[PDB]
Amino acid sequence: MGPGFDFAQAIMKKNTVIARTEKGEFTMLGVYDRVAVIPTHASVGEIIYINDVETRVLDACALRDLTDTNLEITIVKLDRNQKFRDIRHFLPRCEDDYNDAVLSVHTSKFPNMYIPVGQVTNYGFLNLGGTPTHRILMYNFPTRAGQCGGVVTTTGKVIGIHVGGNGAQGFAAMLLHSYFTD
Repeated sequence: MGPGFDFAQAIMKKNTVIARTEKGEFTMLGVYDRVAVIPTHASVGEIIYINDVETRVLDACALRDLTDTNLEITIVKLDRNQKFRDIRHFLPRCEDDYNDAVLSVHTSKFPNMYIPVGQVTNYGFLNLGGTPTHRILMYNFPTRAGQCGGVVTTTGKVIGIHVGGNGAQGFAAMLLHSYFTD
C-alpha cells in the first residue's frame, strides 16, 4: 500500500520459504547462499521440510550472546539445490530503535500477510516462555500463534524475526550483520 509494504514484499517474494518442523510451520528468512534463520523454539533437527520438500540440515546453531544468554535465533544451513539472493547488506550493524516497521508472514495458514506494527523499541531483556532472552525488539500489535518467524522490516532494513507476544505486544529477535559474516 506504501513504500514500507513495497520493501517488505520484495523480501518476502524472493527471500522466504515455508519451514516445517515437528513444532509446526514457520516463515523462514533466507539470508545468503543456503543459510536461513528461524526462531530457536522451532527445534530444528537433522531433517526439515522447505516448501514441502524433505531437506537435510547441514548445520544448525542456536545463537547466544557473550553473556551466554539466549538470542532465540537459529542459523540453519540447508542442503538445498538453489541459493538465496544475498540480502546481508540490508541487515543493521548495531542494536537500535526504528520507526514504522512491517511484520510479514507467509505460511499455509497465513499466506501473503503484511502487518503495519508501527514504532519498534529496543526492548532488550525479555523472559520469553520462561527463557531469559536478549536483543528483543518490541511493537504494540496483538500478534498471535502462526506469525513466529515473520520478517520485521523498515524501508531499506531487515531488522528482526518475530519470536513471541503477550496478547497486546509482539517481540522480535534482532538480526545483526555480524551473525552472517562467512
